[PDB]
Amino acid sequence: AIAQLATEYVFSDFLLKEPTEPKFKGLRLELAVDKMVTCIAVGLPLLLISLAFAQEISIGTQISCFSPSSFSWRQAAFVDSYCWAAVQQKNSLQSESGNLPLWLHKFFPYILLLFAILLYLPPLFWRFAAAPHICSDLKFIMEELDKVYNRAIKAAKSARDFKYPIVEQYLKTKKNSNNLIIKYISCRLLTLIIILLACIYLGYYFSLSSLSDEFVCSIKSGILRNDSTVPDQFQCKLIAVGIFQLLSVINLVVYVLLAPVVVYTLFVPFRQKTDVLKVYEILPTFDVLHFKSEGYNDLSLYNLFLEENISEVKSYKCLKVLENIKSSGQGIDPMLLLTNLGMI
Amino acid sequence: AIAQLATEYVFSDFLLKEPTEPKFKGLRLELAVDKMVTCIAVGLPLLLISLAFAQEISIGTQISCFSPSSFSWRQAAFVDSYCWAAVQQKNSLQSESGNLPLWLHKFFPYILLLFAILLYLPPLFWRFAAAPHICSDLKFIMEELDKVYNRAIKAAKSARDFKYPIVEQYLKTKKNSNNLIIKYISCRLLTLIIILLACIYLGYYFSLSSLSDEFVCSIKSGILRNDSTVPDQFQCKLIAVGIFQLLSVINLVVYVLLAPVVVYTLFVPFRQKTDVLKVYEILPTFDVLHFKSEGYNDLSLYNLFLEENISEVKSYKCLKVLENIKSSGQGIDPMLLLTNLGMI
Amino acid sequence: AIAQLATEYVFSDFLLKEPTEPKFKGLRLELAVDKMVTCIAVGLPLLLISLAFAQEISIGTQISCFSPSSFSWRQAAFVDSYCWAAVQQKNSLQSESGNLPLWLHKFFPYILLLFAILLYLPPLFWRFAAAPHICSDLKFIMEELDKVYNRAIKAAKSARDFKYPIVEQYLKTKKNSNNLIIKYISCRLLTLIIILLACIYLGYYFSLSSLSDEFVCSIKSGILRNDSTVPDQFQCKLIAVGIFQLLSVINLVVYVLLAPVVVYTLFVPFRQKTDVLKVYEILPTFDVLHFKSEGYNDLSLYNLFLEENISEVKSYKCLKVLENIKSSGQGIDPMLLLTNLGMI
Amino acid sequence: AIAQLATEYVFSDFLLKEPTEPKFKGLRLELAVDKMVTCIAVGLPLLLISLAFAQEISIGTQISCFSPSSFSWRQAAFVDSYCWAAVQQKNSLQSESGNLPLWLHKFFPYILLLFAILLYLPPLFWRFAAAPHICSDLKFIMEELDKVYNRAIKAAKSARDFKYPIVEQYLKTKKNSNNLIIKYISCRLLTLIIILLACIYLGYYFSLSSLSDEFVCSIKSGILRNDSTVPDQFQCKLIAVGIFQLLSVINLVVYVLLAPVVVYTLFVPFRQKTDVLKVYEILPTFDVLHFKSEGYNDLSLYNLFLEENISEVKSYKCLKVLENIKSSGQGIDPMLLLTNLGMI
Ligand SMILES: CC(C)CCC[C@@H](C)[C@H]1CC[C@H]2[C@@H]3CC=C4C[C@@H](O)CC[C@]4(C)[C@H]3CC[C@]12C
Ligand SMILES: CC(C)CCC[C@@H](C)[C@H]1CC[C@H]2[C@@H]3CC=C4C[C@@H](O)CC[C@]4(C)[C@H]3CC[C@]12C
Ligand SMILES: CC(C)CCC[C@@H](C)[C@H]1CC[C@H]2[C@@H]3CC=C4C[C@@H](O)CC[C@]4(C)[C@H]3CC[C@]12C
Ligand SMILES: CC(C)CCC[C@@H](C)[C@H]1CC[C@H]2[C@@H]3CC=C4C[C@@H](O)CC[C@]4(C)[C@H]3CC[C@]12C
Ligand SMILES: CC(C)CCC[C@@H](C)[C@H]1CC[C@H]2[C@@H]3CC=C4C[C@@H](O)CC[C@]4(C)[C@H]3CC[C@]12C
Ligand SMILES: CC(C)CCC[C@@H](C)[C@H]1CC[C@H]2[C@@H]3CC=C4C[C@@H](O)CC[C@]4(C)[C@H]3CC[C@]12C
Ligand SMILES: CC(C)CCC[C@@H](C)[C@H]1CC[C@H]2[C@@H]3CC=C4C[C@@H](O)CC[C@]4(C)[C@H]3CC[C@]12C
Ligand SMILES: CC(C)CCC[C@@H](C)[C@H]1CC[C@H]2[C@@H]3CC=C4C[C@@H](O)CC[C@]4(C)[C@H]3CC[C@]12C
Ligand SMILES: *[C@@H]1O[C@H](CO)[C@@H](O)[C@H](O)[C@H]1NC(C)=O
Ligand SMILES: *[C@@H]1O[C@H](CO)[C@@H](O)[C@H](O)[C@H]1NC(C)=O
Ligand SMILES: *[C@@H]1O[C@H](CO)[C@@H](O)[C@H](O)[C@H]1NC(C)=O
Ligand SMILES: *[C@@H]1O[C@H](CO)[C@@H](O)[C@H](O)[C@H]1NC(C)=O
Repeated sequence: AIAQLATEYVFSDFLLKEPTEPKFKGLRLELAVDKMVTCIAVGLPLLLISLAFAQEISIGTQISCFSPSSFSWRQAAFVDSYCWAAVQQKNSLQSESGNLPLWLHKFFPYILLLFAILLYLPPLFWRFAAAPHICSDLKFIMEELDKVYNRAIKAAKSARDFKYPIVEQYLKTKKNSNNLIIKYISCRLLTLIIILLACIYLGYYFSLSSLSDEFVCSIKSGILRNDSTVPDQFQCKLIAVGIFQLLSVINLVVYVLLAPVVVYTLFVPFRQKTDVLKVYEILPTFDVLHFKSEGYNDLSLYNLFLEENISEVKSYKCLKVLENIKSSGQGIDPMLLLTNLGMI
Repeated sequence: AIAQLATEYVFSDFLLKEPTEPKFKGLRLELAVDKMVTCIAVGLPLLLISLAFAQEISIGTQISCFSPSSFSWRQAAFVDSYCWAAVQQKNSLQSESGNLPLWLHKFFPYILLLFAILLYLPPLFWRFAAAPHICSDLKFIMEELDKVYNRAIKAAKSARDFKYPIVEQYLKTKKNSNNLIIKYISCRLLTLIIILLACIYLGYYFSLSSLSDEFVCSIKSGILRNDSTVPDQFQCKLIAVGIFQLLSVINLVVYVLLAPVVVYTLFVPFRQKTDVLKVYEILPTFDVLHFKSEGYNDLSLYNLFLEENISEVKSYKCLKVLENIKSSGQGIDPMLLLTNLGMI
Repeated sequence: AIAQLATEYVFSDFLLKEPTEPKFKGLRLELAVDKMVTCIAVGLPLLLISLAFAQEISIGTQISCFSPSSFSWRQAAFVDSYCWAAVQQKNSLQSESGNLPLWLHKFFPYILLLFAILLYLPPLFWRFAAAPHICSDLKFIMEELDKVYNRAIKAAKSARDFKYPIVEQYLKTKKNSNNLIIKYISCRLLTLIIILLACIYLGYYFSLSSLSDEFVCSIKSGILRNDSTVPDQFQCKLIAVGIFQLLSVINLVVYVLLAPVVVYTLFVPFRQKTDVLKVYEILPTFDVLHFKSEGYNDLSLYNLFLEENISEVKSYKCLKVLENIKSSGQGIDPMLLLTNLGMI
Repeated sequence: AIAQLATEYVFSDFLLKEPTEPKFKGLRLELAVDKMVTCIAVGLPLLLISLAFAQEISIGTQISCFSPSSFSWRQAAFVDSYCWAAVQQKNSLQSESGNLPLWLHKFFPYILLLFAILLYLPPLFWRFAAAPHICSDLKFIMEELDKVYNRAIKAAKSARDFKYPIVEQYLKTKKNSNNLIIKYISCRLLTLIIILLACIYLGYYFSLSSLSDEFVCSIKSGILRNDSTVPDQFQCKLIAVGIFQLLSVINLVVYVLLAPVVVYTLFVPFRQKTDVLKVYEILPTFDVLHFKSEGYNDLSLYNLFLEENISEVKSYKCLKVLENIKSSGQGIDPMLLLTNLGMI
């Protein structure tokens, strides 16, 4: 039913499932905006496919040819099925709009499924190629941040009663390499191109005259070519073509609204803001150097992933509340850190 | 069946599922009133869609055109399907009420699903954008309250046998920022606007003459335009239009009753009452300062979320019972706190 | 529905399920490229089979013979079923394209299923014959790497405050044996041959005239051979043949794009690059000798499997970050290793 | 659907499920070749049964008798059902090929299911009679091997810083008894005989003229015997007989390819090679005596089961890597064993 389709595709965790494995425990591995874009671009065409053939919106068979009254039920069924299979056969049918509109009307669900698959492909390539590496690197970075926070609080407590910046060096090294950012931009660009092509196709499909679904059909090949009792042609109409056009314009609207989001996603350096690591600069055990901005490198992408999935880090949360309290400046950062006692 | 739909949509945890993740363990992340509003506004139109096409209420096909007796079954089926697809084609049909009523009668389930999706969108935006931040902040606040309660009871026990207000400073800082409250008000306002538009549409749909479902249909395009055996027109009726109007007025009543709730929700400062933190003011380790009221800021929203999901805090429950006992004044707050022995 | 099939076969973990057993905990046991190739080559033909007979794309029965009007419904049904069963019987039918096109049109789903099974066979043979051995060997290798890393860090810590290369000897011994690599190459080659044969078949099927689906059928055997009221022949058409050809060309395109991937897979020594063990050469407890390249031996395959599933090793990750930091050369490898404190 | 059947029967763990009980944790209890043979011989005929009546390959009803035009739909249905039930009644029908072909055409699914059940019977008898005993014995043997390995490594460590061969005596005793091997050979031989009988039946079924499915049917018993309006006979055809023959030849090919595998399985002593226990002979605590070869006794079968499910033993894996390293001979077996430190 329509409501069942809605529950499956919008109100359920459709493509929102976290990786089912212990390797990525709590790691999104995909930005929220990218996940939203993929979920829409994939589950919208599927939802429209399901809707267009819902038991309520669908009168019945997808084509009716209006055989003569003399024709029996199965003769008329032969006519309808023959014309359905003959939309491909150009000789059989003669339609003013041509044969491409008939092809599109017959295979619209296939085309929507193709667009959905093509849009799901780049996210899958990301999740299967560049996701494990970033997951491992980000897990190491979070562990290092937790360890340095613990060491700093232990030092502060000892004072009240190595020291090498490994994480900073690793981030600096990531500043050079750009394979991950190149893959990310390539997959986003392919998604954008697929969306644009889908918009072109949907606009063309919705621009039809709405009468191209009606085509003339001739079961006059073979032994029936010279038969007399059979009329030279029939009036066939492809039902649900109006529904297809409505859903196609809906998908076109959604995709044109979505494309600016993908373009904004492509410009990762601009998105790289609100320095996540700036909060850690007040730790004595952490060097006061952010050095993450203004670069078409994997460093900006790692900064984005950190700003996305750093809320799960207790040390980061503690430092964030310390920073927020520092806005008033009533107290002292080391005193607040010592009082917090948030090792684990 | 009707009962199955009821069990799925009203008697089950439809959209009442808690976040399936360890990050939010026991945190609602959504006020009870907001959750009720979203659940109604989403699962009502879906329930009505399912009901309108239930196997019992539905006689059968959604349109019947009453072809002549001479017409065969599949000729009549062609007529019915053609008219169903031609509700869009204005030239084919001539109805007194126009063609918009026919469009609405055909696509009412789609319109209800659209309203449900549009009403579910703002809650989803909230849960995916502003929910993680408030979850982390509120978890930190609850942990701080538990820790300060434990410290105060330990101090009392030591007396019988830092001290910095970090949580108060954090709340004071939240008094300034307003991004969360702005997002909350924006999503509530969008929900209200969607509800009002849905009410307008449902009132228009229910105000129809009830005879607009009957339209005249002409299969007279193409080779059949000059055919003689076919009548110039047919009498088609869109079945289930009365059911659609009944369910639409039901949804209109529900939404007009719900809109005052959304308006009341918009005025969060008025809702900010029954100070949750007032109970903690009797703790020696906690400063006697509430400072949370009369502000279009995130502080009021945090106060609401606390008053919502603070019952899970054992320290808060203990302080609440101490406060309630203090109404009589027979005993002493520190003595009762020491006797409680409710560290964990 | 079409969307359900898509969810099952592309958006779900179809053939992507990890081995359901404690023996292989986190071990892929199959390279990512090989898994992708198998998943495509298997779940594409199945998806096309499901699509070709979807409730929306399918008009109805797969063959209609257009019995005379005098014929009753069940007489026409007998004609259609007889011709469906007589596509095999060459005498009954006379078609210009022959009888092989009719066989193919009738049994296309069977042929796609056969290709899917034949393509799934070599992966299954691998997973049931050569997977347990490589799993055990690789688990031992990872355990040895973890143990040597722990020993080296313990030695470094002791200095700050046996020694036999068992793993290197085992890898060197693997350099000689080649049964695993021979099995891998044989299964890949069989997969490639099956893909090529499938491409040949699909090209032949798509090269048909598109009118071979229309064949002449004669129910004139037995008592009906000399019957007069029955016409000497009927015009039968195999519906969905156009859909079969469309999906067959789609599968042909996918398989021709996939075959280069399989050919590249066959050349494992070229794939053996980015020495995984090179990072471990900086450990005092590990001998400085890689000795893994330029060989049609199981050593290259083991190197590939290591480069695939070594990210799960904490010691390997730590050594990798040490290597990446060494690019700048600011610090010292032993000092960084001591500071890391990543025993477990 | 066809793809669903494929997923259930070839791509899923059909009859590949490990024993669902804690008694056999990780013990196959069935050789890989035997499991493959059983899985094929059982799930192939079931798959063919499902395929032959798939919603796509099946035109409709399994028999059509071509009643006269004067006959009504339910008169024709009576004719078809009567002939379907009268394939057994020899007097009613007169077919050139006889009545056995009609029996076979009607009950082919039953015959395939019978063959599948008969082939599944011997494996079930094994798993319910001789599997628990071998499971217990093999678990004891693995535990003894682990214990002796632990004792030997402990002795080596003590030197660096009872002694009775219980397992060897148990294996020697198993050398005498042969009940398990006799049961194994009997079940394999019964499986082979069932496969041969199935091949005979399938060859006979596929050797039919392909026109035996067409039989003459006479509804002329009872009050209708002397009725005039009813024709003396009808032309009935059993649909799907061609599909049955195709699938039967497929099953015949599979079974003839499989029978050599079963014959090779029967010769267990030849399969008994690559002495698993030879690796343990280098342990000081283990006597240097294999004494397992060249015997129609349970010892060879136990050797096969060990070679199958010994990879799960850490001590065996360690000894195997020690053996492989000994190929070069660079080091010493006791030194390598001491350095390994693989007690558990
Ligand atoms: C997804 C991508 C590939 C879709 C590409 C656009 C498709 C949907 C449409 C939009 C405009 C279309 C073209 C418009 C006009 C003509 C001229 C005609 O004489 C032949 C077909 C041809 C050349 C059409 C082919 C298909 C076409 C290119
Ligand atoms: C992503 C955005 C830009 C998509 C907007 C849809 C655009 C591309 C659509 C809307 C209307 C469409 C046009 C409608 C009609 C025709 C006439 C036909 O003979 C050739 C294609 C052509 C000229 C179409 C080309 C594509 C088109 C311009
Ligand atoms: C969800 C929102 C967009 C719904 C908006 C209201 C819809 C349901 C209805 C209510 C009143 C309607 C209008 C009433 C009268 C007319 C005048 C007529 O000559 C053209 C249509 C037009 C202009 C209608 C368009 C659709 C309309 C605006
Ligand atoms: C949220 C609350 C206010 C909704 C209450 C429903 C109201 C808005 C409904 C109920 C009856 C409706 C009217 C019924 C009939 C017509 C005549 C038509 O030619 C134009 C629209 C118009 C004038 C409708 C406008 C909307 C309407 C006034
Ligand atoms: C999967 C593998 C086995 C498929 C092999 C190719 C199949 C699909 C096709 C492609 C070309 C075909 C051949 C083309 C021409 C002829 C000549 C004709 O007089 C008899 C059939 C015969 C000999 C065909 C047999 C089937 C054939 C070989
Ligand atoms: C893997 C790649 C190479 C596959 C590409 C498809 C090729 C092999 C296909 C496409 C068109 C096909 C041809 C189409 C028509 C005929 C005529 C027929 O009488 C014999 C087979 C023959 C000659 C086919 C042989 C195979 C063919 C050449
Ligand atoms: C599974 C086992 C039992 C199958 C045994 C073979 C079956 C399928 C077939 C193969 C050959 C067949 C026989 C061939 C010829 C005749 C002679 C005829 O006048 C009576 C039936 C009889 C005697 C057939 C009986 C059934 C038969 C034995
Ligand atoms: C396991 C292997 C050997 C099976 C190979 C199938 C063999 C046994 C099949 C293939 C063709 C079959 C023959 C086909 C036709 C007839 C004629 C009939 O009047 C008696 C049975 C008889 C003589 C069949 C006996 C069995 C048969 C020889
Ligand atoms: C049909 O009859 C015409 C008469 O002109 C003839 O040309 C044609 O070949 C016939 N077709 C068939 C299929 O017999
Ligand atoms: C139908 O016949 C009329 C007669 O006036 C003619 O004008 C019209 O073009 C014909 N239509 C078709 C589709 O042939
Ligand atoms: C049909 O009648 C013809 C007349 O020539 C005869 O040859 C043939 O044998 C008959 N067929 C049957 C099945 O009785
Ligand atoms: C049918 O009529 C015949 C006439 O010869 C007679 O012999 C036979 O008994 C009748 N059968 C029945 C069932 O009445």
